[PDB]
Amino acid sequence: GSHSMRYFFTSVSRPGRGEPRFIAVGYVDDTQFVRFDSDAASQRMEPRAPWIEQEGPEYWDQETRNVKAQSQTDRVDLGTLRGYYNQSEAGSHTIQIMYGCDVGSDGRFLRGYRQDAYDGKDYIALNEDLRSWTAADMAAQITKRKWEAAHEAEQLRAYLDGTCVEWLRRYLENGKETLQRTDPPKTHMTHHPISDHEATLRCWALGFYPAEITLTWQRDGEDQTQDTELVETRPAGDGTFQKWAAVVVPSGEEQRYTCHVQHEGLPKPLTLRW
Amino acid sequence: DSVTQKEGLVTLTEGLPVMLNCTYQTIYSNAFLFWYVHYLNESPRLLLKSSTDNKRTEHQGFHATLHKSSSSFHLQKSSAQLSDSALYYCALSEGGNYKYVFGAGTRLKVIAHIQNPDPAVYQLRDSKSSDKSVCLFTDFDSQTNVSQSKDSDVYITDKCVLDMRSMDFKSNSAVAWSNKSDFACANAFNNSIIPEDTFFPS
Amino acid sequence: VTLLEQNPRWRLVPRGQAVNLRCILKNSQYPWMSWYQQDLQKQLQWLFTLRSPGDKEVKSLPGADYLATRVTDTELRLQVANMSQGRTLYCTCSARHSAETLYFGSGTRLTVLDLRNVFPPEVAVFEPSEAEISHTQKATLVCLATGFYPDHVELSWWVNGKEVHSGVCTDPQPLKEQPALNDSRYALSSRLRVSATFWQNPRNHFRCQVQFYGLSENDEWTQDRAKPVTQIVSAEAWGRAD
Amino acid sequence: IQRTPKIQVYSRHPAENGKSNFLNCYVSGFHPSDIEVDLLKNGERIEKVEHSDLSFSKDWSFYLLYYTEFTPTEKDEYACRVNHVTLSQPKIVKWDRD
Amino acid sequence: VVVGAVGVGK
Repeated sequence: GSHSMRYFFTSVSRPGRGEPRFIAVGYVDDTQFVRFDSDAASQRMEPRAPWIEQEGPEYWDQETRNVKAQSQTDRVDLGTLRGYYNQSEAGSHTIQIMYGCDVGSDGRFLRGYRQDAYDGKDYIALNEDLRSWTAADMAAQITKRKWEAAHEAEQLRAYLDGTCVEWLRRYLENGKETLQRTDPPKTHMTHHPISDHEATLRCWALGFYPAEITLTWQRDGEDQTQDTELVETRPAGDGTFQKWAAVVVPSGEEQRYTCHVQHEGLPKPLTLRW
Repeated sequence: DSVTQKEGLVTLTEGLPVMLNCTYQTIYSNAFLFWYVHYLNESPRLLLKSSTDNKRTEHQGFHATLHKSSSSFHLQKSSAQLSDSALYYCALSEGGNYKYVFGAGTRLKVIAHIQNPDPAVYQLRDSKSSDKSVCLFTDFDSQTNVSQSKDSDVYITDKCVLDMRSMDFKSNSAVAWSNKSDFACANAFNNSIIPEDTFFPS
Repeated sequence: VTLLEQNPRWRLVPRGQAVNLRCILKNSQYPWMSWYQQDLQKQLQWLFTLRSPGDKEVKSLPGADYLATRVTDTELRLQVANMSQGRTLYCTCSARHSAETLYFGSGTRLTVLDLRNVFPPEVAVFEPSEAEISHTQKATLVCLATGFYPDHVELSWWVNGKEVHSGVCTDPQPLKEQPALNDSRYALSSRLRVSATFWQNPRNHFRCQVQFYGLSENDEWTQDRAKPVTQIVSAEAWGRAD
Repeated sequence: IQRTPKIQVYSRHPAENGKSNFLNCYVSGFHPSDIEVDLLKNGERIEKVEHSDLSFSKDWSFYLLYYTEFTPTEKDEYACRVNHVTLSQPKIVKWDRD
Repeated sequence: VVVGAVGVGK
């Protein structure tokens, strides 16, 4: 029952049109709570979940400045990778940064992680030990060299078991009412025949939290790893999630197939069938 | 507000311990404080830094310790030396800010302990036209204070301390001159506080 | 030869005019650059911090208007306009945008004046009084440099062709020759004290040097007097046995 | 170096006619990030439509949710119109009360 | 909370 905070950063260029777009979003476990868009009217870091709103103007002042800081070391980097990669200055490009921290059930530091990408390609990532870096090509290999000099490895290690892990706890307490809840998936099955000799069994599940869930279609003990249709768990729009799985079944054998839902908020795996 | 070095100027004899007061005002946890020193004809450079409560930091015989409790970061040195005389700026990073906030500066003017005082006024001649003249008040202890001249056409400088590896005869001196034909070295050092036994040759 | 390179090093500015400064970054891994001002009261103050190419912002403070631009990662420029008060401006970089040691450039001193009042310094060297040498076994040389404007000068002593370190007593501050005007010309004194044995050697050479910071030949001089441009003014004396 | 969006159209709560509800269209797994999505009612472009703040998965692909309040009748069709550089023409996937 | 001091470029 561990918890995590993740900060998602994305920078996309627009040659000529104007300064590139910077969308930064933050996620505590699986709930979004802060937001920053270079294009919104505010020009300031914004709240999204209610329990962070209680923090005062000082929190919004620092947080706006430090995220405006990251926006800028990234405009520069958009162009710098334009150079390293020998790419035209007429094309739009995407840098994606992701980093975050893990705390255990009891508040301890577990692990921290940073991963960066260019145009959807793995670029550099922070290693296991938090003391080394890994470059994906010889172009990022030059960045790896520079960070090894100004010691971005150790001063970022300081952050991931310090400033993040504290404020993660504070985030888990200022909203423990709403971040610690475990909502169980409300399960039911539906049936729609496709032809005479054929029919479809689809096992649905709504309103669960967190999104980790497992729907497994088992025919008399057998996994339909080669016969089942599963969709991406999707957000309902309200802080809970939805996911469904379906299997193609011969018309008249809807009892041989069984569905199993295994979730954190479900006491024991439910096995539902026709 | 923010950073406040209440003492603007500190004057002490060489050999006395040195302390500069610096107080600060933040609303943030991110408290990183700096002492920067800026000598004349140099650039400001870093003297020391810390963000750690009650961690003594030392660098070059100076030290300070951060006390987050009293919003304080006082700069200390065991023994004043002629070489430390400078401007000192204390400054803080509020973490949220991209900028840095400095104080109004504290000037430590270390002066000399004159071992064996011997005040005198001498007259120097011009190496080109002998007529032009200056008066030198030298060999006094650092306690006596210069005065400005009362005449506008008599010019007097402040104290200046000079060193001499020649048996360390370090000593202060100050200069006075005029182009008036009536100025004499006997009356030139007027409004002054010369010791009664101030030497005065013919 | 350093980590930051700032130009121009000094500039006389007539009132209302402009001056452009620029700073060159010498090590790309300290990319956080800033401009700070120092006023005539010796107070330090932050001005701008710009990371990306293309950044422009203006700001007005007492006596000067500012326009800042980061041209690329290593070239930052600064325009000062409509001046009414002298300053020193410093360039800086640091490894992180805050909470790190801030590193200072050599600086650009700006002085506000009317070009027609610039005068180079007159330099005269005074040989020691004999009464001092007789009484104390030492010799104090005096240099008096008089009559100059503005107050940006540098004085040095040279013994047998090398600048000296010991025995130097350069006045802390210039003196106002006409203290009632805020436009008086200035004076600076110095001292050189050496043992009596050293002065009484006519083989020893003493030269008092004043570097003056003035106009450039790219400015024009009109009044009937010599052009007060950047120059050194010297005086000297040789040893005199007995 | 370019990936195509995955589109799902659905309702927030179990669908009941006459009850105000929400229409959701979730587009995930697409690259690069600039994508155009419109929610359609009986072929018409809905005007008041909000979308979530852009984020991405661990495979570096993007994901967005566009939503609007709606009152489902039986005589109403709901659809999603998506155009991307990886998509030749605008692709429309409709809502099934299912 | 976002990282406190953004560092070096790439």
